Amino acid sequence: MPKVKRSRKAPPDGWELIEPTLDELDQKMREAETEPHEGKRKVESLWPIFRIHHQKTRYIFDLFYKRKAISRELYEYCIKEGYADKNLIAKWKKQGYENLCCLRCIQTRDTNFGTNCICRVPKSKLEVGRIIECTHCGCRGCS
Amino acid sequence: TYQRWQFTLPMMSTLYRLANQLLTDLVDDNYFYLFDLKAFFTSKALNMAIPGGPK
Amino acid sequence: QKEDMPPEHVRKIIRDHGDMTNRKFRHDKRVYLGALKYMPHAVLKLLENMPMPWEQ
Amino acid sequence: ADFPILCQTCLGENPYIRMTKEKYGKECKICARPFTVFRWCPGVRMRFKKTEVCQTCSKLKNVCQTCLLDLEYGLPIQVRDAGLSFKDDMPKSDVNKEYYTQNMEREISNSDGTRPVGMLGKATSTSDMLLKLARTTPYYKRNRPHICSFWVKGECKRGEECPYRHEKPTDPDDPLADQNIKDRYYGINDPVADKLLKRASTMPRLDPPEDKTITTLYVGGLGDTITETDLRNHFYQFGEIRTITVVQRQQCAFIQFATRQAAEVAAEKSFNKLIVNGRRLNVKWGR
Amino acid sequence: RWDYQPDICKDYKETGFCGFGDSCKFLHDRSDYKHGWQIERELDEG
RNA sequence: CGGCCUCCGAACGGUAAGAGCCUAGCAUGUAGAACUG
Ligand SMILES: [Zn+2]
Ligand SMILES: [Zn+2]
Ligand SMILES: [Zn+2]
Ligand SMILES: [Zn+2]
Repeated sequence: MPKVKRSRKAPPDGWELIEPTLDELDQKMREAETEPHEGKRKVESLWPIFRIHHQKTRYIFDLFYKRKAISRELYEYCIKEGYADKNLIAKWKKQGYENLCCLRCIQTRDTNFGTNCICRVPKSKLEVGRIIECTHCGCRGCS
Repeated sequence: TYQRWQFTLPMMSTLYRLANQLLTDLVDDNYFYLFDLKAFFTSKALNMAIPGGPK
Repeated sequence: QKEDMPPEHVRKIIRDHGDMTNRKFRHDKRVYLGALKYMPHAVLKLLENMPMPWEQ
Repeated sequence: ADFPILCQTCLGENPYIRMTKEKYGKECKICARPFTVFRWCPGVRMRFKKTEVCQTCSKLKNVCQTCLLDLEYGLPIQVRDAGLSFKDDMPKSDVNKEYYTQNMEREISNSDGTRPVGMLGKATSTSDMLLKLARTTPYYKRNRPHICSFWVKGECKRGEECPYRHEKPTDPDDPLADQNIKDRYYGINDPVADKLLKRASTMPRLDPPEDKTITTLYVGGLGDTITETDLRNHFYQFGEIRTITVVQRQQCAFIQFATRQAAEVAAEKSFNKLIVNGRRLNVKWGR
Repeated sequence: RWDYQPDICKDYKETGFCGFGDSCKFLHDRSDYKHGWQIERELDEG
């Protein structure tokens, strides 16, 4: 019923206090997944999914790095079991990329002219304040 | 990438013992005297047939 | 580089489309069709990685 | 292609234009066959345009491959043609049109890529009628989006990102609403073109008098920067003048002519637009 | 599977007469009778 | 001291051809859009 656990090895011992958060995030990922596209499909259909993914992996990003309320080996188990996002994290660790919404929002090949989304340009350089909707995530100025 | 393995002789002898069933209990090739690829090539060319070989 | 995704992404697209009857998609119709030329690649790929009965 | 062919309005404003190319992208609704498609970012939050006719389908009539209006003046093709008095025989039926397009591309292959083919040059006497119906500034309302049918019923729940201008939709009772692109290209009953006809028919032009022996022409609004020899050089080699009265007590003039058709040429071409040293004169036939 | 189209020489069945006679590679049969799918569909719609 | 062991099934050729007729689909998703002394 959870993301059934493959490694067969016992999770290290900080799992029990991220336990209910992870479980709940999985349940609402399931619900927002089976959710019907009544005008919320098409371009915005996956707008919710990356939301839940970034949500979870940000949670773990705090609980290992900004609090140090968790063991290295636990958090390793919890990436290898597919909750977190090792690459998203190894970028989040950068200087200008603290809130990068979806790891596709900086894929330079994903766009015809060879750029990123305007989702990445800081709003001060824009000065136009027109609501910015990166199609992929729907996100609103991650940077 | 999962290539180029190196193994320990304990490992190897245990494995050998474990795959003992799907294996040949032969030590050399003097078994396959008139029963090898080249003998078969000659047969095929001469339209002769070894007792237990292909045609 | 090109980077991986959450599985739920594709899973959502695919259970979304289902069997392309809903007038919503209506263009992946023709792209779906054109994808037929490679269906014998998908099958060889799938079948050569099958799970080897000691693993679940 | 090398690049598109469209007016400034359709072409853009920023100094650096960005357009993406796809070879054999879609079908010219004129040549009917595959064309190249170049897609240009028109303006800030303004609808991205794309090339919408074969470059040969363009060099045929010398119009805009996106904006659809002529490239010299910029009025409906029906208008511009008639303003050159132009009468093209482009065939219409399916087989006839395909044969026509094929031989047309064959005949245009023998060109140098500089100017439209055929009567498009032997009709290049751009009449002041066309010059005057020609728009002056870039009517850049063209790159505003559609009517966001959601936002017309209420529904456009995407915030400000309504893909279309969330305004009041035009009552299609207007003849300026449904002009089939193919008909607009064929010069086939363009109601906007009939509007341009009514406008260029009601637009002021100089009037003719009754009797042929009224060969005195009153030019109203002279001013005291004019000379009699300057009124002459306005109306002198345009025929022969017989006399001229430069009324300084009323700031006008009167050319008695030696050829009636010469008088007509000078005056009718001069109506309110004979601008020598900047003064709006009025060419009429005097009393 | 279900082997769907029986082989009912339709010239015979409707008009009692097949031009091929003995060699008609189909079944000479004038029997009207509910098919292998007619009944399924009618019952399920019922 | 002798060993010798073919095969294997489906399609077309068989149950007319037609114009009209009428209506889903299926495709389109566009282009443009007004003026004065
Ligand atoms: Zn983005
Ligand atoms: Zn994004
Ligand atoms: Zn973002
Ligand atoms: Zn028969």
